[PDB]
Amino acid sequence: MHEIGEHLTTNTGWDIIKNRYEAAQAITEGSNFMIGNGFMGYRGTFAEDGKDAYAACIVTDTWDKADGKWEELSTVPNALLTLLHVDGEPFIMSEEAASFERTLDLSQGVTSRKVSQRMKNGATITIHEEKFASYRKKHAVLMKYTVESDQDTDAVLDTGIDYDVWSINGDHLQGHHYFSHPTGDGVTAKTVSYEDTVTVVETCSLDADASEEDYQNPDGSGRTFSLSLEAGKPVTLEKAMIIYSSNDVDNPQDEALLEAKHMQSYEEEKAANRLEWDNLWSHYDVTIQNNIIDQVALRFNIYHAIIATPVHKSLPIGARGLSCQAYQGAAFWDQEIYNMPMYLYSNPEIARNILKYRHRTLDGARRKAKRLGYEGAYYAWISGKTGDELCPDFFFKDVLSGRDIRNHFNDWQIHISPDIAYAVKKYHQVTGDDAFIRDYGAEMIFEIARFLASHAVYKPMRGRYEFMRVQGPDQYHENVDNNAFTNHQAMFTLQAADELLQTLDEKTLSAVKEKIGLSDDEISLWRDMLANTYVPKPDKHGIIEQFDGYYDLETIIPAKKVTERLIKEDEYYGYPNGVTVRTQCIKQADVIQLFVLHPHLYDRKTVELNYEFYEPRTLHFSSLSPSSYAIVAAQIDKVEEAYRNFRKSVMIDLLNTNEAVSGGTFIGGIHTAANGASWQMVVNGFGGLSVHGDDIHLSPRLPDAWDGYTFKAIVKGQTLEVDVTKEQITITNKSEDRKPLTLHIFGEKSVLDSERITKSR
Amino acid sequence: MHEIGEHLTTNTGWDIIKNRYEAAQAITEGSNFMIGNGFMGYRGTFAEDGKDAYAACIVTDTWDKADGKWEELSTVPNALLTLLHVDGEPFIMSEEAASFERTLDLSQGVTSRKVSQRMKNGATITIHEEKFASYRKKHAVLMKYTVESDQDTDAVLDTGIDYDVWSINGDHLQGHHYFSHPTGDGVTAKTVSYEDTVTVVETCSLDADASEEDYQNPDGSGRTFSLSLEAGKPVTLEKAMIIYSSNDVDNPQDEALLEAKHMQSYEEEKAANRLEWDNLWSHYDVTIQNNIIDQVALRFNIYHAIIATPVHKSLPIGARGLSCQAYQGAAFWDQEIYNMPMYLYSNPEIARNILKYRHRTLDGARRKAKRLGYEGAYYAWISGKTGDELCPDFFFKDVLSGRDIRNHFNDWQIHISPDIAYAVKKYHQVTGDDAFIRDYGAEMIFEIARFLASHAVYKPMRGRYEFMRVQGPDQYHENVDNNAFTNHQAMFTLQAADELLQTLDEKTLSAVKEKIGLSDDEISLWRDMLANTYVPKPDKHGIIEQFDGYYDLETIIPAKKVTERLIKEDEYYGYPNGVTVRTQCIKQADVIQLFVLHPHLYDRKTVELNYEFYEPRTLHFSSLSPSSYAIVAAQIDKVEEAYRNFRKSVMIDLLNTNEAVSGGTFIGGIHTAANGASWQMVVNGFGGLSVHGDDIHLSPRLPDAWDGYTFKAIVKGQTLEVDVTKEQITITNKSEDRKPLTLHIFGEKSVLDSERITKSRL
Ligand SMILES: OC[C@H]1CNC[C@@H](O)[C@@H]1O
Ligand SMILES: [Ca+2]
Ligand SMILES: [Ca+2]
Repeated sequence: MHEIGEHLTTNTGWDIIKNRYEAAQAITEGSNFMIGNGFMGYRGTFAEDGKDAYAACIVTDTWDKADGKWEELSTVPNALLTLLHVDGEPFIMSEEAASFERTLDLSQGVTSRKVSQRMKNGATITIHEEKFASYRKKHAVLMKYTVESDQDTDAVLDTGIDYDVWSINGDHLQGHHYFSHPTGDGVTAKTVSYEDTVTVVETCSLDADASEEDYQNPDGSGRTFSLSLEAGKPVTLEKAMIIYSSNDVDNPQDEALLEAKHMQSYEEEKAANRLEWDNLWSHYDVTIQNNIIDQVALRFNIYHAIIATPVHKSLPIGARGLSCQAYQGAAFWDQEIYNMPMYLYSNPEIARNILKYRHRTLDGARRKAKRLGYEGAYYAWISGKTGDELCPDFFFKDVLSGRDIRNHFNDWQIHISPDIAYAVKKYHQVTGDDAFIRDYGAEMIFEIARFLASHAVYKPMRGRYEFMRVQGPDQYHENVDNNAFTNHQAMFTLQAADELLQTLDEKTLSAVKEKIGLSDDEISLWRDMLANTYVPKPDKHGIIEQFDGYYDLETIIPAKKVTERLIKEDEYYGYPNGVTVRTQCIKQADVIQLFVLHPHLYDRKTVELNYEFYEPRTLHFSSLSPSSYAIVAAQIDKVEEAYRNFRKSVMIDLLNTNEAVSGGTFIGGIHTAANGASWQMVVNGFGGLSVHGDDIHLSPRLPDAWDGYTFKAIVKGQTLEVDVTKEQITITNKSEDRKPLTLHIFGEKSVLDSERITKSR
Repeated sequence: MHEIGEHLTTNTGWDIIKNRYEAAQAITEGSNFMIGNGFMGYRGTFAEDGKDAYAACIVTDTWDKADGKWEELSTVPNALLTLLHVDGEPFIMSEEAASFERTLDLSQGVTSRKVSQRMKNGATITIHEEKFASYRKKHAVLMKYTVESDQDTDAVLDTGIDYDVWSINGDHLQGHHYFSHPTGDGVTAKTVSYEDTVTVVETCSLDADASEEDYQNPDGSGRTFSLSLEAGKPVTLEKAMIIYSSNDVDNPQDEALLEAKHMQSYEEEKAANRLEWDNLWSHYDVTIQNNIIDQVALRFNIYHAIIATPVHKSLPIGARGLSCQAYQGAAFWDQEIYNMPMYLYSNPEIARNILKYRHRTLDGARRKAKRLGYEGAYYAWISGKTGDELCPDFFFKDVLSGRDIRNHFNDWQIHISPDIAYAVKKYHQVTGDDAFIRDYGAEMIFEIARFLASHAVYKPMRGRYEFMRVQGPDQYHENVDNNAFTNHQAMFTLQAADELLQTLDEKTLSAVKEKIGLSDDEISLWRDMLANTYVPKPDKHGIIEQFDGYYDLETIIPAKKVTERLIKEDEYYGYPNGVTVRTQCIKQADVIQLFVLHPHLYDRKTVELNYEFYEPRTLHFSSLSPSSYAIVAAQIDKVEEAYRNFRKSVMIDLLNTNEAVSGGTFIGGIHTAANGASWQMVVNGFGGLSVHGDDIHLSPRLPDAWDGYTFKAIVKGQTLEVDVTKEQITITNKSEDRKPLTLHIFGEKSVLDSERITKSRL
């Protein structure tokens, strides 16, 4: 079957196809149809596109703060620009093109166009274009471009490097220096802020006879190939674009030239990329039985998560990946809570490396905490190269007055720290990797524990500790006390810290305590807090108050009615005076997020009552929200409702359902957290996969829209394949060598000794 | 020496005279020339004026919250409305009238108008009118209205009760019930929120022969008096307006009738009122020698504070007094900090009664604290009858969008509470009234310390207590930590509590400890706070940081430059996103306010450096501001600057230098804190009067604009008269039973003991 939406289809469940051109959606399409490989993102634009169509190659570890405010990745010269003129007429996409198809091939990250258009001289031109960012050679993105006419004609093919590229917050590169080489052009420039060196090398190759002349100017370089096309005789241009910076290698210019020198042909490079992708999908593919739309959407999200994940160096997964510069190519809490689970269970070394990135940027967290008068590690809200805070104090404008507003993402949204500590401990429970904990995880958890202890306030008349003046996952509400989510996360951290102290061997403990100056007095403080911290809990109707006083704010159900108070659509809705501030309308899961992370902590009736309470109060105006509600709905017998949220989360980018711009800030691009959560929705949500103590849990649910699903999950080195249909679950232990496991299925103990177990439901 | 400013003069230094009618200044003229007596305020309007001219009579203890949001005093039917017609033509002030003067006579709280205008039929009519609110008979305001023609002519005088009165936040009275009685009309109504009964009675007397005809409509009642005026023969109308509510007496309609019955003529009632005023002025007058402008401004200010102060019942001094409904007829911190000092030193029973008001409303402070998750006494920001918070969460609007903004005046501005414990202790030190402390004060101070201990946070890794997320006297900065003023006030309270714990008799201490459930755990928390609370102190430059991180906000000097960033003039300047928020611009005294309250705490050089640092960062956009800078400047050798601030301060109402309106809320009216502060600038400021333990201090300074000043202050029961001239200070003990006193003068020496000493001021 094939109809996904708009004018979008899939033929194989591995491909997304868009069969009408619409200039207005350029941007959503450049994001949705992009390619990349963790090193770069190349937007899915056409060969003749420049800044006006939002062409961009975003490159990791090119951070730059040219405008004095926003530190973000650089967009680099585009070595693939290719314009076609036919008898002096430019070939420009018409919404009435005789014939247009665009395809993203998820199985191998190859993005393509096939288009035919009648020119003014009467010739019909067909262009076949395809591009991929090599997963084998991370520094290379490659193009094959084929033009054919149905009529003998004069044409000009103009190809080169465009320096005049889209950059959201200023040009990041200056002092461009042209150079040539045996197969094409080069340019080397330096970054504006830190004067890092960036080189882009173009290779060029044309399989037809032509009059070629070069040109160089301040805006780009390239060459013009003058041809007569013969009717029905195709001409093919192959290109490679290669990027290196001094943050990658000592000599980027030469290393880029050396890369060019050893480049194979397009087809050979594509073959090797495909091998890489075969291996990627054998780790990550999740099958949904008999629902090809949902199968492709899931794969579209997973693919985006993959190409956004750096694996070549210790780098963050950006909250908009490498799709554009939005969100600064930087790690948010999204990285651990939304993007890490798929890796954790499917390829744990990547999860381990996510956390090693956080160990490596601990000094940045230490500087932020110190600068704000705390101790320990207060991780950055927005974390780039070093872990120093990239989130400005002034993220948004009040679009009514034109004045900056001050939001506290960067200094009151403290849960980022114990979120990380939570992820360390999960990584440990899932994998059994004690070494990670000894060499890295204990130091992190101890420093995060120390931070919590320096933030908390002790209230002597109440005899308890509290967490005042924070911002929780529901972004809209700032300056709240005892956010339930935050207090729970803080307690989890302290409990983990105490376990480690009582559980590590004395030589590890001594080395760690010594490294960070951990004293007996700090440890007593922690254990006093363990026993005496206020933690919001279910009240008499079973409801956990989201923060102190939340119950006193205006009830608005359905939440969305609050939009009637807006004066401009692009207002920021939250602090300090947005329409939601004095209301119980929340942006996204908050109390519900707590159950996603601690699914065994509250009984199912409590979860259910909180879901019923909070969901109608929830705007879902963050891409992170629907997946979190889906995961919880699935496990409290709200399976169809979970499915509808699944649908909302998986289509966020494909069907273009969010806003691009808010409070004068651009917030669009590919939704990486959602991309990552697509997997969790199937595996932890419907499947109900969790690891509690050394207990493994499954509670498979199934929406009516699907006949089944099947996924892989690795626990403690054992690879389990879980197959779920309407009447049964089967768990099979692949694993070169099996150890036995005890599983809890719908709460009942069952031993997976042997290879396989089947149970009804 | 005539000229104050606008078109304002004084003739004797006891009167304010305005000689141009200015319709556009209605709000200001009506406040400035009001009358009152602490039970009501009656705005300085003309007898023909109504709602459109902002006529109003504001009556204490008639609180009402008709709009669901603002609990304010009622304006009540106006029993003085009087329109004149002359051969059918109504008499209406024209800005261009043959001649006009209005006069407020401060010696006896009598406001008046004289006006002539030529009418269409060629007659020139002159109206002399005058009113006072009786200080002998607090429920009565009286009018004498005289009319004369230079030409025989028919006329009609229409007088009665206007129901259709100015109210800021909706109609507060309903169910108006018309009645008649021998000497005129009556109307009884009920209040909307609490259904208290309010009656107004009108008495009326005309000394000419006239044909009289009553009317009653749903907007009011009255009578026309048809007359035939003779050239040069005046006709006089006398009225009394009498008001009682069910909050004053069980039977207000009967009690109003009874007062009507025993009302003497206007002249008799005026003589009795003059007598009370003789007595008031002999308690409060402060002389300024050879500067009649400053002399009259001073008196204008003290007159306003006196009439704003209820002395008939345990009620608050409002922050706009009874001049209009603005600020709710209610006690702010202004009451203790700005209005009490004159009473403390001139008539301490009023100072005692102010504190008894705070004691009486302890339960409201206890409800507020409990409502917000605290313990003890969190006194209301805006306090009315019971002590419950009357300040809304949404006080102001963002005028750029029309939406409400939330300001935390009501639940982060915590200093109100230690301000009151401050005031209890100062009252104790000045009077020696140990009984007050035993029966009222100790309980208050204890509850306020218990509040502060529930507010404080302990920071275990810093090993100290802090006061987080407050708002200081500088209203513009909200959500600040460790406001200096606040933490110093909190320490002062904890210290007064610990002194009581250590010095009251066992019996009194047990009764108080038991009444409030004061445990020993609480008491060691207080002592632990005293040794371990963070208190911002002078830094290496001598500067005390206003609140944590204040030094990191934008420097703008002079502060007023910030106003260039305004999009509208009437935007609220402060929190959440006003022009001052991220700047060091402050609304009023804050660190400087601390020196005002604790003038012996830090040395002179520290005070000086803080003055120089903070003054140019200060907008002075609060009427509280200049008096506090005056008082400090005076005493660190900035006497002429002190005197400029004195001038800004005493002219605030007279010269109408402030706004009326800000962020969609009406904040105009008479500036009662400034009124009170006028006294302190002279006495505490130039005079340097303070009490430090058992030490009486004086440091008299003299600005160039004055040849001298003279004032009285009472300290530990002894009435001292202090005369200041260029070269000497004369102190005479005017007590009926003299007892000897120490006295430091410029930090030295003297034991008074004897009727009169003269020291060199050199
Ligand atoms: O006048 C009463 C209040 C007005 N706002 C600033 C406060 O300092 C003051 O008490
Ligand atoms: Ca819903
Ligand atoms: Ca100044």
